[PDB]
Amino acid sequence: SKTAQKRLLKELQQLIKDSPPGIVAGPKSENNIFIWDCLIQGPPDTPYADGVFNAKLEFPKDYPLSPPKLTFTPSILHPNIYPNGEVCISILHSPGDDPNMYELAEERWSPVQSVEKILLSVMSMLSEPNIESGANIDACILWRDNRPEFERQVKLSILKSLGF
Repeated sequence: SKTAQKRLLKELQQLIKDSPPGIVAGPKSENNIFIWDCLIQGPPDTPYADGVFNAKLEFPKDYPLSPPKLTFTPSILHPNIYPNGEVCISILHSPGDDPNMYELAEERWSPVQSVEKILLSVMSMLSEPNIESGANIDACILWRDNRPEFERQVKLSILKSLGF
């Protein structure tokens, strides 16, 4: 918990100076560093391009051993996002039982991963859904089968949210 704090401080300090394009994240209080707020803008050529989404990132006491919990406050339409708003991707997961297999490397969560690696994963996620870690059934069979409707659907909500 005190080790997790020394850790979160560097990543935070590092992010603020070399902040990834289209993303701003950080805590509200100088003391509660275990809860961050995010503002992720949809990447360029994705049906999200125009939208801007709010997300909450919650870190456990044993960070970086255990991953944080990313959750888009107002849940959006995506096969890798549960209806409650919780983001499900392999980077936010434990290696498993036999972490030595050639796969894991990049994909699973381990102390070699940064929060930036996560935000970066979230970005390509909005561009490239990973059906292996599908968290929303409908969003999955919609994106898979009738994609034009999916992109139509996702773009309607972005419009609506703009006070339209």
